[PDB]
Amino acid sequence: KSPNVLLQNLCCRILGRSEADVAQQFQYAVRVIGSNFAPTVERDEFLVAEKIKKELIRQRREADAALFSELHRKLHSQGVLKNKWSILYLLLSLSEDPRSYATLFAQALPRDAHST
Amino acid sequence: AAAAAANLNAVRETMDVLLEISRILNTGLDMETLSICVRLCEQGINPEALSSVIKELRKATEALK
Amino acid sequence: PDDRSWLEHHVVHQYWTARPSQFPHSLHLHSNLAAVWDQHLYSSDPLYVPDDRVLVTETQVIRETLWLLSGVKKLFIFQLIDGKVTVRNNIIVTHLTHSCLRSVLEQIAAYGQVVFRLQEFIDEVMGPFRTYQAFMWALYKYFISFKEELAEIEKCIINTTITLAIVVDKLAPRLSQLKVLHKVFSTGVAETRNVVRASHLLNTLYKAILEYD
Amino acid sequence: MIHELLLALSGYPGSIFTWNKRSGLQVSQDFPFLHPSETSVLNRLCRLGTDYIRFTEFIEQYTGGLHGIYLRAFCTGLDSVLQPYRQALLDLEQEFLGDPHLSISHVNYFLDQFQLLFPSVMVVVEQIKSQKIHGCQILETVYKHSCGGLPPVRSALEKILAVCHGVMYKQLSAWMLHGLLLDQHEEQFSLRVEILPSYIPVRVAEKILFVGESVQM
Amino acid sequence: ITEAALVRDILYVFQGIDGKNIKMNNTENCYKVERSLRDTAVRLSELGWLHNKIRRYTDQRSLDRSFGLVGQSFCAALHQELREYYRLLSVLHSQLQSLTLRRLLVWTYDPKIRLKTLAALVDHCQGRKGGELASAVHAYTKTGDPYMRSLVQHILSLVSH
Amino acid sequence: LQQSLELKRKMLRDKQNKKNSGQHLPIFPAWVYERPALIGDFTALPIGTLPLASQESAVVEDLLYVLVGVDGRYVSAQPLAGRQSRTFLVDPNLDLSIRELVHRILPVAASYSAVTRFIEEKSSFEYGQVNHALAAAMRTLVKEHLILVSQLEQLHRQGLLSLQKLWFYIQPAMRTMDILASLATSVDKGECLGGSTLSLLHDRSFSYTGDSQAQELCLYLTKAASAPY
Amino acid sequence: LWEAALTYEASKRRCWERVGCPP
Repeated sequence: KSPNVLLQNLCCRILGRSEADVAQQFQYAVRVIGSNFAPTVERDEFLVAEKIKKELIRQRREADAALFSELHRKLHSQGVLKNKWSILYLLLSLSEDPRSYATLFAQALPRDAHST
Repeated sequence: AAAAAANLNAVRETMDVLLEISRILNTGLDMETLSICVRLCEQGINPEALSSVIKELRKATEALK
Repeated sequence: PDDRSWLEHHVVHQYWTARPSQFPHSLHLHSNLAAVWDQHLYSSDPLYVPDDRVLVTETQVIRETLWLLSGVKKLFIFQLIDGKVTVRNNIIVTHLTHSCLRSVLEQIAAYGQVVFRLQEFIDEVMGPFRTYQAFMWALYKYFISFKEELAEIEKCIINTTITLAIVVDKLAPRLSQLKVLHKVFSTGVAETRNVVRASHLLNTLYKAILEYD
Repeated sequence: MIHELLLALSGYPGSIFTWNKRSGLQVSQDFPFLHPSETSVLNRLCRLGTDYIRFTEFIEQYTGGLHGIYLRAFCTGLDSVLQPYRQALLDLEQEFLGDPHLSISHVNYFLDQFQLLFPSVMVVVEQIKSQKIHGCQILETVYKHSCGGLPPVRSALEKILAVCHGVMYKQLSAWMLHGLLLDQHEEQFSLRVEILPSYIPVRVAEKILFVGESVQM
Repeated sequence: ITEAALVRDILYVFQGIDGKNIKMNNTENCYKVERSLRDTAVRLSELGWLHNKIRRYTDQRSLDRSFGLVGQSFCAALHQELREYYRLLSVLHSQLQSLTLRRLLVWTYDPKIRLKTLAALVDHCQGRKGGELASAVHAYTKTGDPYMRSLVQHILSLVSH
Repeated sequence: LQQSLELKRKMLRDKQNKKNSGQHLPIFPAWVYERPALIGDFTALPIGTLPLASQESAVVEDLLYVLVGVDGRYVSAQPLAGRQSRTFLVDPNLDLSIRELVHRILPVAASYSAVTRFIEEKSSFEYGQVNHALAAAMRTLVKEHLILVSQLEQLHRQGLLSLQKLWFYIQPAMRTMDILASLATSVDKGECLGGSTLSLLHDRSFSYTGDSQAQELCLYLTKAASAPY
Repeated sequence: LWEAALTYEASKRRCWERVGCPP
């Protein structure tokens, strides 16, 4: 869609309240997502797969860590998506326990060795 | 055509896979909202911005609970 | 055109009359196995005169079988040899290697002969004894309930997916019950007086119940 | 290919795999586009289907020597252990319908619990074939192996034993209520002591005999 | 020689089934090749080297009945662990149709420990049954690594049942 | 080398003599020790006559092989493997400028071999559950090292890595590995076990109490090693 | 557009002659 109204679609998804019932949260989101919408980082679904494994190992379900490995195979079998990194990194960002340190764990390049 | 309807078939499969990935990691978002998040991730987007918004709109109904 | 094309669309009648059918599909080995096996043979140098197979699809072959199995006779596939159904050798779908095929259709054809012979027993009654009529009436009361399920399956071929491995397991509680009739009737078809011809028939049944009491 | 197996595992020999009494279902067919190590995988897989064919022969002939209704209780229990092997043939097809490709290793993997089940029931069937049971002595040679050491074949034979007790409760229902003889022809008059199970104590079997005999008088 | 053949060969020697240009020549030394990539092969082929030993012993004692209910109980646990090792491999096969993740070193690293420990456990219970065997696996549950404590504890839950 | 087996046998005698109801201590089978593929670290045309920016690609590739403990193409790993000593020899077809920087990259590989030897030797059943758990927690850091090098492999495959990027990339992990190898040498030198390898860790926790690169390692390893005690 | 279309029903007619979700 067009990215400006597509945010309001999310805002009306979570709370069903109208876009005339609140206008500050919506303004706060046009504040936050714009100038942080286009990546300034280098993409890697590899590295994110290798921490999705590390998340599901941390929940100590090893078969489901192998179930994601098959679902990730299916994702490449179709080939209908271009940016396969983003959504998985998103779903990884929203991770939660159904039932430390991270700066010594791999993160991507912030473009401090590559600039155009 | 038919091969243009088979692309939409390979999207409807792919979304079922994305929903399974969503449930084995446990989000509080369902399929209807998740599809909008998939729309957003198609244009390319950073979740350091998006996760704050989701944990805020779920915090904007604790005083309207 | 204009009639032949519209037939070709709606009616199925072309894999056994002029222009034998060609089935395009998903190719690559998982259901393209017949073509791989043919190419393997052709590489292996027979060398010439390829095996005549006319290429019928599978779901159809299921329909033709269920018609044969229900108890109506005279279908083009599965020729007689003395009144005995035997497998026809032009059948191939896109896999099934043509040898396991020729065994599995033979097995089901062996079960079809069992019901064929009973319908033959009955068909010579329509072109007295009064025990033979009661016999036939019992067979028919069984037969119609058997035929009803098969007839239902035939609609559901158009519907889901239906294959050989499903219909074999589904017909397991019937193909159990046919095997006993093949043994009971085999002494009821083997013999002059109407009093020994009645006693010998009643006695088979009276023995068969006490057999598994 | 993935219905070729689903008949090769079933009771149909095919041109690819050659069944033999020397060594059954040996893959002798080679393709240039196969890795040469797939044949060893195929041997490990063909172990399954060879066992199934063997079982099917033995069921087919049945249902002093080997006679009686007792083997027609054993074969019926052997139907029951094979029953979830037919359902587990259907599940493979159901997976195959959607997935674009699958590898042989997953099927090999999933049906590993019947690489325990099948040879350890093969021992039981061969022991019952080489010897002759005409008494109630099927219960011994199943109960010899019901102690077991491998957990799937421990419950498999439990199926068969429950079936054979179901056959025994026809003999011991006509006997104990009607006092009838010829509930089955073997091979006053009482049960032959030689063919009686020893894990049934002999005193209890005598008590059974007295209860049956009283109805005659 | 191209990489794609090498990937295929190494993909089979995890099972303990030979490749095409990697074959098992000696059965006490590792698989020997029929240049840096060739050096990578020797550390991955030890997994199948251990597999063949442990699989050869647990194949034969499982169909042994003068080895006792205990010991067949050991073999059942071992065999269940062999299963979880094939479950990972099936995915790796299907994921072709590069696919080298340091030639899968990070993947193979976690079963690598799981092979050493089971190869240790089969020799300590050599020719044993009953409480004598069960003591010899209770010898290994005096350990501090949680992964090893779990790997022993799972088997031990079965063997003393 | 051969020196490990000595100490192991003496400690085996000590624990066999001390407990008299404790029968049958386990050790690892013989092939665990004899085979050289249970550790992680142990013709071609001259590159010099080529253009420079292809030589750089080749030395990137070879160096990258060496970091994880496998030989490159114009670099040989020296067949010493002595005490904690380990050197590597780059072949003389390379200009000096690249050579010095490559030498500067080499200490993290020796500081990888020092850790790797430790994790095997101090996980035997003579050093007890605290050395077990400690080597098992350094194993986690070995795995995360592998995690990093795997992603950089993919980046070089797409033609987007060079020596100056790589030198910069590996700087924060270099410190971590140096601290870990020094800790390994320290525990081995005193042959610490029991609570003496909880006093040394107590000391090192004060010793590096800055940077958050090194203080979190010590704090994690201390909590990890002290649980069986 | 795509997820707007995506609220449709897909085919349940399947065949054994194709394995890539036969329509």
